Amino acid sequence: LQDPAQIVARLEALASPVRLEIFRLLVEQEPTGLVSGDIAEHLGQPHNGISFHLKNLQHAGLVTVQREGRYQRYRAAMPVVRALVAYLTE
Amino acid sequence: QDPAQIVARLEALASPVRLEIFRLLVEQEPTGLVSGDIAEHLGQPHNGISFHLKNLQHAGLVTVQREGRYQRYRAAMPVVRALVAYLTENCCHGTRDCALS
Ligand SMILES: [As]
Ligand code: NA
Ligand code: NA
Ligand code: NA
Repeated sequence: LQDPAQIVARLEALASPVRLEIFRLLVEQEPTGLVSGDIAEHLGQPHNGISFHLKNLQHAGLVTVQREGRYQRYRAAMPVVRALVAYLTE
Repeated sequence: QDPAQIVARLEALASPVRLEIFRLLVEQEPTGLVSGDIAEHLGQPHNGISFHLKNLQHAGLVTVQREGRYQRYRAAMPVVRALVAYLTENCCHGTRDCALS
């Protein structure tokens, strides 16, 4: 049962060049993901703005933080991705 | 694919009523529906449903054919498949080595 309000918010989180780039970079970087500083470099964007965009994707569920002790890597949430693909094509 | 066409596609789908119309059309492949039937099923006035179909049509996510009184719409499933292949492209450093099925 997928909340259409959640699907909307995920598509809205994606419908921005910069958020789409972050997301697609994190898909390509599965399953280890990236520190937010490396995302910002791949984007040519200030690290602070990237942290905001990331929080927008994270609130929508499309990106999760993989934490090992204190060390945080952002990852695409592939389960939620696969569910989105199914919602739109199945 | 142009990135601007991709964002436009996501924008068209990020709309509750447009998403409901498009999922209905996906469900009704391959025959599609005339717009009046789409509005009647959703219990909405035709003027708003037609508008939202147009938006999906500009985005390329629906195809349209004349049939008198209304227009028959279909989901353009090759375009939607293309959108999801773009979102997943190069998964796992181009290997595609993770659960995508
Ligand atoms: As993968
Ligand atoms: Na991109
Ligand atoms: Na990742
Ligand atoms: Na259809």
